[PDB]
Amino acid sequence: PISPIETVPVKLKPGMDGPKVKQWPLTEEKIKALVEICTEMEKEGKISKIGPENPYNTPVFAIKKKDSTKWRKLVDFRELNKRTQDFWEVQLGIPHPAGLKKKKSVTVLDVGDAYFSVPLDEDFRKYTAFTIPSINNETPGIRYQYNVLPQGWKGSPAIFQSSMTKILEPFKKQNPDIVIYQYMDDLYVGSDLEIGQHRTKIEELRQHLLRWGLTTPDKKHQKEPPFLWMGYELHPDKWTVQPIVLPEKDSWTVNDIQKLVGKLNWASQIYPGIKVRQLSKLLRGTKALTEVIPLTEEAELELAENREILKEPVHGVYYDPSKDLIAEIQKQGQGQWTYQIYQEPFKNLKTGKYARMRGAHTNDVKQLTEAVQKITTESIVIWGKTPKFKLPIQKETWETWWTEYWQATWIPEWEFVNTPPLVKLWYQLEKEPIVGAETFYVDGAANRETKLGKAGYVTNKGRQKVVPLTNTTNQKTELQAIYLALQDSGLEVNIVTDSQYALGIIQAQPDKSESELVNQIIEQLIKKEKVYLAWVPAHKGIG
Amino acid sequence: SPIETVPVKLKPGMDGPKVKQWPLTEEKIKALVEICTEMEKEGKISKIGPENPYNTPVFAIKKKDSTKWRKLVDFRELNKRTQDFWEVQLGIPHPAGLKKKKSVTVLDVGDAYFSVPLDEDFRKYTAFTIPSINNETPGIRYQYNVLPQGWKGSPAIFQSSMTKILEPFKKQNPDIVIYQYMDDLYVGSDLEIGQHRTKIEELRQHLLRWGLTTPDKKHQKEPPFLWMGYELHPDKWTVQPIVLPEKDSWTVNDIQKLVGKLNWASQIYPGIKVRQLSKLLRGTKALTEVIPLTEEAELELAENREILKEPVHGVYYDPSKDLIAEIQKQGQGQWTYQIYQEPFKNLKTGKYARMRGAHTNDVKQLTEAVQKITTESIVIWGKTPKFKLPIQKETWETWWTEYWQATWIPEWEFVNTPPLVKLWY
Ligand SMILES: N#Cc1ccc(Nc2nc(N)nc(Cc3c(Cl)ccc4[nH]ccc34)n2)cc1
Repeated sequence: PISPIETVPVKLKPGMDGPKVKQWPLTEEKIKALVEICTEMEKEGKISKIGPENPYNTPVFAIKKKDSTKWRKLVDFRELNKRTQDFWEVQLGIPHPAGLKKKKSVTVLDVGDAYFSVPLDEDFRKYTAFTIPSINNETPGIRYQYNVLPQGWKGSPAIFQSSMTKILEPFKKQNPDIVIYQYMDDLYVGSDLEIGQHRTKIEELRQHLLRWGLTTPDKKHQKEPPFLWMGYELHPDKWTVQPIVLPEKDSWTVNDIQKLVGKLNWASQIYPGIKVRQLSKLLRGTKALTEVIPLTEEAELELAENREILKEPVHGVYYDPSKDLIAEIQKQGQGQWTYQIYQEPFKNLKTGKYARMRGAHTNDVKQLTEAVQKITTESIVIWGKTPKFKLPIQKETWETWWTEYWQATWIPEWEFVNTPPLVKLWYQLEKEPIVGAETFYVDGAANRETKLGKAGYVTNKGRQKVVPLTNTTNQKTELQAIYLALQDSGLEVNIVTDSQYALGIIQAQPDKSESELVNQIIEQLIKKEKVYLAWVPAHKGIG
Repeated sequence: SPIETVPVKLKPGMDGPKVKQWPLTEEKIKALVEICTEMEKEGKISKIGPENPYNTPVFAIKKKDSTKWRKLVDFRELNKRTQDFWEVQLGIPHPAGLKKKKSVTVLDVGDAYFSVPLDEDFRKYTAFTIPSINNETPGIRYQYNVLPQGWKGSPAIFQSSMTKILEPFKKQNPDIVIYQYMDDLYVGSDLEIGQHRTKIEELRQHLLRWGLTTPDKKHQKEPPFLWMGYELHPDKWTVQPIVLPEKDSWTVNDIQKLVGKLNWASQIYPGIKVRQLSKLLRGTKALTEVIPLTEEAELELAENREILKEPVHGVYYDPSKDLIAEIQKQGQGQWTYQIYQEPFKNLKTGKYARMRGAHTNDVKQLTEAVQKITTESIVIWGKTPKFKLPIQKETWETWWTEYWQATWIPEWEFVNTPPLVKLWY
């Protein structure tokens, strides 16, 4: 449909040649079924009859719509694709609705017969060769070649979108009042011109397009909102996720829990407090696809609350550059955090969650910063600027943590927001030992094979305890020991540990881990008034 | 002024870079947009189509914070994919004594390259993309038409031109060592600073009246307290804070700690036995308890304070290997750092700090201790190290640019376990 359209020169991967995949014979009904689609096709110049020895062929296959209102031509370019150069990946990133700027009118455009409107590099034309059979050797097979973009080739979407961009560009510039967004075959136009003009301007666009062989049976701006796109319900001034369904089942299998978590994560964009720890905690699937897995107790409760949340429709608003971009986070609990980003008080821009990806240890302050981190990157992609954070932490707690933290961090501008839970250090270990405090030379190992060990201790004051454990590891006992030491000690204690392992676990001052031992030790640390763990080399170290 | 291009061929079985462009602030998109628009005019870069799948990243840094930004192309991937075969087919020899000069100043000559046209074929491999906020749009795409800054093939192909422009200067002044690493010239002299400074602007203007513009016009006769001559002093490069404390009294803990540090010195200097100190701890005594000494204990201390004050050997620089640069937060704007190639075979340890307080954050610091440690590397061994940055990847990945000033980018990774390797240093 276009000589005025400039073709994008295409090439075959470095040392390869054009596809050669002979055509299987098809039903005679189809031969003409294609012959109809093809002569009216060659007629439209989209394709062209080709003479002998274009050694390259590709499979054609008349396909029934299954609604049989008419027939459809379909080519299998798999082999051509496998032989054509890479192109500039389009849509590698997709816009988030929460980042679209508040606009009045927005009208989509089903730019129809698009791939067949854009020309195709003359030279790359010879590989598009496909042959339609003539009823079992009756003739030299009706053989065609493509002059437009083959509807299923590799560089088609790209070359299309490229070409489009070039076509709009003129018009696009003759109108900074209109902004346009291309999406494959779609073309969403938006503006702030009184709806009367905007409808007059789309008329224009449309005509502009039209002069470029690009048609749009979509006149009046046919299709209306809410627009369905990449799974979003997009209304004039609001947006949301295309309704989801969390099925209720008797037995849950892996492929089942996965689409569930997927649906749940996805709804998290705008549905506040959606948790997913438990539902996933299950998926440490030694990836057995239909391995039937029984929802655990919490997973059953977790999914519950998600329903309570999901049932009730929640929407998200758009972006007004002229207003701030605020972000708030609130701790759920089992390493889970949730956040919503907003400009106004009641309607959100978007929401989301964050959880410390499985690693048996971490602190709330650490977790909160990782959260803040993810939000920052999200903000930069969506709005192009960091937001103002409102966080459940007090300058004193925060700044005291980043100062003692060995890793470097960057805390953008934030405000305190008193609204529990509260992020805080439930205990600080003593930097220098404690004078007078009974030192506990805590120790405890095990027999790697026998899975048996003992954790005990010996203090200055000649106090010695030794407890036996069955079914634990050197690691397990090393904390078992420390713990022990805390139990027996008074409210101030000095503990000498031989294991960095035990050291670090506690030194990071983790505030949690479902690892009941550390919990016990942690709970004990909070109770004391002065604790000092000090590390000393193992083997050689002491006696 | 068309010049004959110099054919660039990547190592066989190597295809061009396809790295993804980091998302940017609208601010920076805005700047890059302006900058590229201008380069497009000057004809330096050109818009490209979809038949170009390649992409190296671009950022926007603040030159010398003035009204404008500079565009910074991270050609790290395209470099490995080339310059490594152009560290060969065009190697730029490294002066093993530039580290000896009393003063080294660094001037940005990168802008020279911009005249020399880029091999018509290799261009496609340089394509970069100005991103769009919230993807509402297809990145803006350009590819280079002239030698570009950041890509090591530029100093390699300009090398010809450079050694000539500098020849009738390297004469008058035959004692100054000039080294060209990428877009920067490292001039080294043994002059009293005052003269050096002059000698440099002597050079600054030499280049200038022959074409090469060098923005190293840091300031004017007005002192608003801006930071002085990128004058490094590699004759003062040294270090021995392998400092044990010389205390009045020694407690059970003190030694304990001590006996500890001394144990990791074990793979750095397999020379110090502690049985003599450590034996003074075979007991389960208090910790706050002060306990003077033992036998060769003091000898084991005064004797260790010695071998530890005398650097190790076998520690030689292998050019085949890479330089690995570990850093660490030390607290109160202090950061210690090692440069090695094999564990505990330090080629050079060190330290950095800014002025601690109400103006500097960690990232900016890190971002600095890195450009510091880097430069040092370049000066000493003509090659940047691979930094093992103690920081969360994403955080660093968002801000590094903020305080970044070098026209180059080392290679880095992120550690998340820095042991009390912080203690020992
Ligand atoms: N800032 C900004 C900004 C962002 C987008 C537009 N243009 C625009 N706004 C809306 N509300 N809908 C549309 C159409 C549109 C749909 Cl149907 C679905 C997902 C989308 N992503 C992308 C555009 C877009 N375009 C204009 C300005």
